[PDB]
Amino acid sequence: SLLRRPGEKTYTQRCRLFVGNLPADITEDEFKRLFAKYGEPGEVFINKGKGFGFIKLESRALAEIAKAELDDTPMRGRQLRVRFATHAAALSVRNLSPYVSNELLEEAFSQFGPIERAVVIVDDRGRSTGKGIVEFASKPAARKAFERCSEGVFLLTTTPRPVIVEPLEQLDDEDGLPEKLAQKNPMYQKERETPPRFAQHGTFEYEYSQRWKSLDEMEKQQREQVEKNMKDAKDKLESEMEDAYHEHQANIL
Amino acid sequence: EKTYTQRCRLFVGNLPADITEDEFKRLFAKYGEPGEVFINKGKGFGFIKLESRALAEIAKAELDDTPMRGRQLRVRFATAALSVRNLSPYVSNELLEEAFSQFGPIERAVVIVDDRGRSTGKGIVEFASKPAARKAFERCSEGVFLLTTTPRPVIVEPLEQLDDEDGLPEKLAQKNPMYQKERETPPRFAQHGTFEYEYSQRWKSLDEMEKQQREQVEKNMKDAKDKLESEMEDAYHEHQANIL
Ligand SMILES: [Zn+2]
Ligand SMILES: [Zn+2]
Repeated sequence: SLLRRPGEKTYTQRCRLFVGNLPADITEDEFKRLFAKYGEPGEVFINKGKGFGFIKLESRALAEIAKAELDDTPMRGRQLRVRFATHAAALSVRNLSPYVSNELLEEAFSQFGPIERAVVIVDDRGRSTGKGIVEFASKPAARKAFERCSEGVFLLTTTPRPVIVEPLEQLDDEDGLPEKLAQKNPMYQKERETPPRFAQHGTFEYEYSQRWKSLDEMEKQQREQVEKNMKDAKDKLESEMEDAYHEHQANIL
Repeated sequence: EKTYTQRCRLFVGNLPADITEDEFKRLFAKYGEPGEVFINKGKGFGFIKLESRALAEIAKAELDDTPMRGRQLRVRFATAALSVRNLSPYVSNELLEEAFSQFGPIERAVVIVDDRGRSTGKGIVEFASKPAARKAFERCSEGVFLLTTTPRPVIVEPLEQLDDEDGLPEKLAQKNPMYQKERETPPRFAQHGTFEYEYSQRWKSLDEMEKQQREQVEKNMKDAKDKLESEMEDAYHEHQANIL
């Protein structure tokens, strides 16, 4: 129903909402009427047996409004839980040149299948982190990109930097671990009997904790030394391979 | 929940050159009583706090990329947060908030969980200000901060703020000589027996070795950390235990 199309691509997986705690006797019509305010519905999936469903709306904006408006609202004695659906066809990409843009990444990955979005993750100064996200329309397109970039060498720019493609890690930093669930542990009462505190010089917990911190600091130093050791190995490889291939030199063979 | 917090604060860019404060407030009148408003006329952007997170989310979704006297507005949540790790599975969002509240007002505290709702042992604590966040960071770095009876020192680090929404648009890329050199060759799968393939395949082997070595460091130090409890229980003595 939107007069101006929000963009080139609509009803993407970033426009998909998860709705939990539906009533036992939900119907598709009732489910669609819940979202009627937010334009023409796209794909609808309802698990009537398990009390949840999915809907795609036309735009990310409409999904954000629906979530904000419908989350924690009553339906026949149940508070609806509305969340953005976790993306089923998303990949992490890393080892990106700093001169790879969102559009280059999308253009590149579009060869694997229809692509919804690609983004280069930037730091607080707008500089590339060398990492990105690619969101495909279909799981098979994501699987082909994952398999082909794993087996082969996919290059986006002049500098030979193979794109490293991994499953996108999707952890929950919205709901987290509420005290309602934590309390179900037997030893919870015993763990909370001592309040948050600074440990004091001379106590067992202070001495244990300072030694633990010293091992953690040693682990940090060793992990940094490994990165430095492997950077030197990668720079030595580059120099040896340039020489093997006579990169700065004409040679018939 | 608290009202008009830092998580209710919106950035609005691409304001008209002759924007007025009242014109700016009328933009957000739909969303009830405005909180603190500030306009940087210098650069054509403004900030407004709305009553709740839900209202700020709706305003951002309804006003972003809408026209205002010539240009399309850019509406973002305005961006004081700390990473926390070595959390025990007993730590809830509410315990994290209660514990870190002594350093200053908390915007959000959450324990990061997996899709089965199990603690990852990591969390995020967002304060209303960078000073309160620096204080909490300095105190927990220097000192031993404990949340529960079983001693596990909370390991606190500034959370680096990353952008996965706007990212790096082609229009904002600097077209300097490194851009020109990099863009000269297009996206491709390299061919066996070329320098770019053979080097890249050896690079991947080294990158895999680096991951395995990092994992071995983590496993060697996990063994050391686990042994420490028993070693400490055996070796601990009070300061007055052996005095002449
Ligand atoms: Zn002492
Ligand atoms: Zn080969």
